[PDB]
Amino acid sequence: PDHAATQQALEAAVADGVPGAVAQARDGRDRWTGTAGERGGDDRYRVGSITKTFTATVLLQLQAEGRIDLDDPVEKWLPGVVRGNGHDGRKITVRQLLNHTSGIYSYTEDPAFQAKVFGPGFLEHRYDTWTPKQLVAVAMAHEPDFTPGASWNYSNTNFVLAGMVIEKVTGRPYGKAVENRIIKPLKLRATTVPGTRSAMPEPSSPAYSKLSRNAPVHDVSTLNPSIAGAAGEMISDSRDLQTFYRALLQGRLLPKSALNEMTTTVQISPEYPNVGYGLGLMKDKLSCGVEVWGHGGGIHGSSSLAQVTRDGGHSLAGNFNADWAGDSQKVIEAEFCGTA
Ligand SMILES: NCCCCCCCCN
Repeated sequence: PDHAATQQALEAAVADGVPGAVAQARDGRDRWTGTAGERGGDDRYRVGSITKTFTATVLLQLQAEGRIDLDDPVEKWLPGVVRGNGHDGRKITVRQLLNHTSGIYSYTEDPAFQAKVFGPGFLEHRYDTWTPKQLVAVAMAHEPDFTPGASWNYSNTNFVLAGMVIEKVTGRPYGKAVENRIIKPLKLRATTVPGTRSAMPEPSSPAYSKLSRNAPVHDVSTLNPSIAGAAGEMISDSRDLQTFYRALLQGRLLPKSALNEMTTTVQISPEYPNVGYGLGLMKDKLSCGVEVWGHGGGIHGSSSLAQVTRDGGHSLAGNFNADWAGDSQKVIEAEFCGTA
């Protein structure tokens, strides 16, 4: 089949300090599985921010069903929720949540939240339950980053709000929509929306973090994923992630107009003009000119990647179980461009 450069890139991650690296890929046809260090090829892992693509897909389906217009103000769906210290849901649309042009303060940057969740306080608070409204409240103490539409900044609050919109439209928790609209129809048997459940399914390797930037390493495998919810709670493997992104870019989950909206991107950096962020989905043009679509994931002890070409024909997904080491871009370049 032929994935030697990608195997090499997994080995480089492990040399950089990742205890165990895994990836799978499928170039046209014929799925390849690779591991380096201490890792299993079918390992399940916390996909972090990749969850956002699932959340966006549901909202695009709901729009296609005529149940919501993504250019609706957030206030229409979540009255009074986005109002704090300059935040104004009357002036922010659901679309602007999904492409991070809302300007809404990212709750994961709140200093008290960071002390509880991202530093050594994690050891005390890792199993605490955070409601979506509690996460939004954390953000609403603060001023927005910018006026709606004026810039771009990645904000986890945007996708917690998006989950809340899904719940308002459907009358059920957003996870049920992900399950019924995506996981079940695509037969994603290794993919779950754990809610507040902290355990990891099998097979899995441990997940490791320094909770810091010398510092000790912690086994962070178990945690209450409500810190992320619709912005990052899902668990999957490297096979299911490919199945999902291939189906998505192939148009199997969305009509043409909806996928077109999803792939309408904002330039997120002047220095990287070919990197764009659409609706819970990113594009990048690699060194060899191949354009990939997908999303990265970060959560405790878990750095995830998932990418596909635009027609969904060539896919890759994988994971590092250290959050302080390993270059995920090297794996992407190796797979799509053969870059050593
Ligand atoms: N410092 C605590 C855990 C870090 C949060 C996720 C980081 C993922 C980066 N790959």
